Amino acid sequence: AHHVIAMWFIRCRLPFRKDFVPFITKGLRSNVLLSPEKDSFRARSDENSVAQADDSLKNLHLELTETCLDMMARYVFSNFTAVPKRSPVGEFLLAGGRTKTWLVGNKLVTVTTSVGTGTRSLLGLNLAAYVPLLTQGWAEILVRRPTGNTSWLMSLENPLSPFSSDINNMPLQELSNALMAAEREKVPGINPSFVFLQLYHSPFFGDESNKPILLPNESQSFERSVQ
Amino acid sequence: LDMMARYVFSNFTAVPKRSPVGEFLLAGGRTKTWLVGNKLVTVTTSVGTGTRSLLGLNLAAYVPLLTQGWAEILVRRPTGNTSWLMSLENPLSPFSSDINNMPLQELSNALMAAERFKEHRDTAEKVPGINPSFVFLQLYHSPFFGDESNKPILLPNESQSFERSVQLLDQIPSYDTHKIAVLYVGEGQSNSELAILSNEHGSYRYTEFLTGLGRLIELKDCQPDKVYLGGLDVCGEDGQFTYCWHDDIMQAVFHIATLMPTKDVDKHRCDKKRHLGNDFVSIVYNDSGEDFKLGTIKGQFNFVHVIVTPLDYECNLVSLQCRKDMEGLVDTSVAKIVSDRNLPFVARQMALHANMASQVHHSRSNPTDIYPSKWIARLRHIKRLRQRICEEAAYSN
Amino acid sequence: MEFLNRQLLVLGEVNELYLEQLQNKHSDTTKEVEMMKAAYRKELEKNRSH
Amino acid sequence: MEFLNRQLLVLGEVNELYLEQLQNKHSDTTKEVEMMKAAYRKELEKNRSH
Amino acid sequence: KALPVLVVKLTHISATASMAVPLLEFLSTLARLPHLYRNFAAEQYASVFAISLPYTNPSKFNQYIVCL
Repeated sequence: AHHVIAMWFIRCRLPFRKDFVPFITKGLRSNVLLSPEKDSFRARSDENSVAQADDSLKNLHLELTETCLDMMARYVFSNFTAVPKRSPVGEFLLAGGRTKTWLVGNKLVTVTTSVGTGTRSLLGLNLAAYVPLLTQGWAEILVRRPTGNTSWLMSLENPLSPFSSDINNMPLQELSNALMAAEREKVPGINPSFVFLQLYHSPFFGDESNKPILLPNESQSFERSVQ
Repeated sequence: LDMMARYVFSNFTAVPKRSPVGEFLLAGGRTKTWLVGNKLVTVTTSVGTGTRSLLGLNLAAYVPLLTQGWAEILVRRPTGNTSWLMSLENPLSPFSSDINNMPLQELSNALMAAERFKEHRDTAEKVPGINPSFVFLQLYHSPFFGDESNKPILLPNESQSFERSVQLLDQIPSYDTHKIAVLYVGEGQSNSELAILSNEHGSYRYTEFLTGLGRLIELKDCQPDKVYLGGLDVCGEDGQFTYCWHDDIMQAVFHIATLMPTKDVDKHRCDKKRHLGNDFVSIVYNDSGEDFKLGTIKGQFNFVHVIVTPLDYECNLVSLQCRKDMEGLVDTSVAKIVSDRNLPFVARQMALHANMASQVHHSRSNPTDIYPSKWIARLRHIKRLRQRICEEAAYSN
Repeated sequence: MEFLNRQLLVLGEVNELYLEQLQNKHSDTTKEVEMMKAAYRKELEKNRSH
Repeated sequence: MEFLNRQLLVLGEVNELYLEQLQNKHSDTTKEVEMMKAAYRKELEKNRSH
Repeated sequence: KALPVLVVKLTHISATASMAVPLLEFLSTLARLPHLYRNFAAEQYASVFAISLPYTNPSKFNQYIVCL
């Protein structure tokens, strides 16, 4: 039944698609009500075995409901593929980049910021201490969700602070001359938590369960779990 | 907390500079704005905007396919705006896009699929462009929200009275704005309001004190929204130049009487008094050898004066005179003696702290006004906008 | 690639223009230097007249 | 073609950094102004003493 | 050279209204003199915030003090 719903929601004409979110959500909600439930996002746009059977049934109710809603949210407004592919310029910027992942509810937001690895290879590499500053505005945010991965290569549009950061001393004459002539928090690059906080930070929450959970970046286990 | 979340890992300015190519690609784009807590998450997506001319390029298909992943997410917050031009890595689905024609030329131009770059030259139900709610839902959607503290609220896109509200938020700066008067008092001018405003050039020590107040800004070439002019005319009614003092947290501008022209038409120098008399604080360069008295410039406001009395041997005596109601916030007993080389720092910063005290006092006597702390002014605007939406939605049900 | 070469020569010209301008950013001080000269002249004239 | 694209991207970032330096960096060659300040102040001390 | 020890010594001052304006004026003038704290370690900055945080309390301190 969920395969039928997903098939039709993804293939039915895009203008009608939003108006089916409330009907599907109300139907799913009514099913759960027989055993904060609503989440109609269009507003934003021995007998022990029996006990375990019931508990797993209620959990399965929610897993089906949550995956249906995630599919709906993913496809109500676009028909982009559930898998992203980083463009060659995206790899040029973010290969060897500085990355962090957060579990934000039942999704994995990941942010990767550009250390000047590709820039160094371009210049053939004092300039080496400034080539990460040259591309630190570029990043990628990648949301892993029950129904797929979405990602955008993003370039920060804000100029670096002329007061509280090093721009006025960047060797732009050498940097420009170098990359034109070439042919073919000490860590470089901004912390990905900058992008994450600028997008997702809220000074207050209804319950502690709402909070993002940072995946421990030094552990092999959680990295392998994302992989 | 918003400042900490903004500056902990970065030192990026509080105002985005949308690229020329970003403006080109996102002009007339499909835009929607959400309150997500006390933030306005705005997403805009591209409608194409004749990208064929930018790239100099099945002819009717590959350009719209290429553009419709381009977007901007702009988060207006109490402490400023952050934005990123965005470009989806997700290609259009061959199984679920329009069934008329699906060529693979998109993948053939994958390197150009993010051809928005920081600098460029851009020129010599059927509505196009992906819904900004795709970017929003993919970033922010999840079940089991905090029912009213966290649940996103879409600003009514149809009613212009809310786009006006967001435009007001963009006109509330992301930095405290201070306007500081600077007056020169010559010999015998200690009691003449007219003579003080009529000065066109001061002593040499006064001019060197001016040169230290900050950067000289040629007003003609300054954007009022970005460089705080405090009220000075861009077109030169108030002089070619003025001094301004910038910081991430605040922008102070100096209204310097001597830099403002004296026209024969202006009898009482009202072209100057309209600025100097409406400022909370004036640095009075008291070269008159006689105690300058607060209220000599008769106008309202002028709560605190930073009186700079030049002494002999390249030094100055800086003191504060303030109105009897301001005296609880500003300490008039200050007699900071400072050398000439550091006078335009000490008097400048005394003027800042006097102006902050004055702006707070003005709020106490004028509560309805926009808050002096522009971060709190933005936050109260965001709070008021959120509450207004709740009221109007309630009145709509 | 013809488009890329065209944008590259355009941005090379633009970069050279920015480079030339920053070779002579010093001229921005003359605006206040003139104020200093005027004040010094006025002081000298007033004292000499006195 | 890919090298040209990478070079154009990095050159664009260089140009944006040039633009933000140009609109934010102070004027250079301040020694002349320093010497003028010192000379004016010294002669002002002399004339004021007189 | 006195600053690294100085900022610590200011933390020992009790947060009182008579001291709020001088301490915050000192820290705000110091902040605008970047050549002085260029060699500040984490303990020095922690001293700076330890001095100024008590004064962020409108339940005790005047609104000007809190804004400053």
